Amino acid sequence: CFGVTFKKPLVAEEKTSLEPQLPHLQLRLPHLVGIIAKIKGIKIEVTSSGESI
Amino acid sequence: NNNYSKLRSMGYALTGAVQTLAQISDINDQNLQQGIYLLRDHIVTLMEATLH
Ligand SMILES: *[C@@H]1O[C@H](CO)[C@@H](O[C@@H]2O[C@H](CO)[C@@H](O)[C@H](O)[C@H]2NC(C)=O)[C@H](O)[C@H]1NC(C)=O
Repeated sequence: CFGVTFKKPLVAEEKTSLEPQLPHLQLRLPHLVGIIAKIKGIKIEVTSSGESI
Repeated sequence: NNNYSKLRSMGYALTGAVQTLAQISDINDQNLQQGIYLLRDHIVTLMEATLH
């Protein structure tokens, strides 16, 4: 209109959510509980010698 | 000095050695097993805390 140009109003997103990126250390000692559980049950068997004889 | 007598006497000695040897073997084996069990128990107890 005349010399000036008119532009439409811009709609705005109401909310934003922040989810930052985190470094991944990738440690291996955690989630190894099964090995500890296996260590718990060694179960060495010893039979008395001389009771039979 | 009967020929059977000094043989019976050696037969007496030739069995207490076996009995005592068996007893000492059992004692040693049981002690070793108890030591191993104590070591593994302490190792597990120390191992849990560092993981946590
Ligand atoms: C939290 O744990 C999850 C599951 O272990 C990890 O997600 C894995 O990440 C690796 C590396 O990018 C991928 O190869 C796997 O496919 C992912 N698995 C799943 C189920 O998503 C995640 O990386 C861990 N978070 C941190 C910060 O270490």
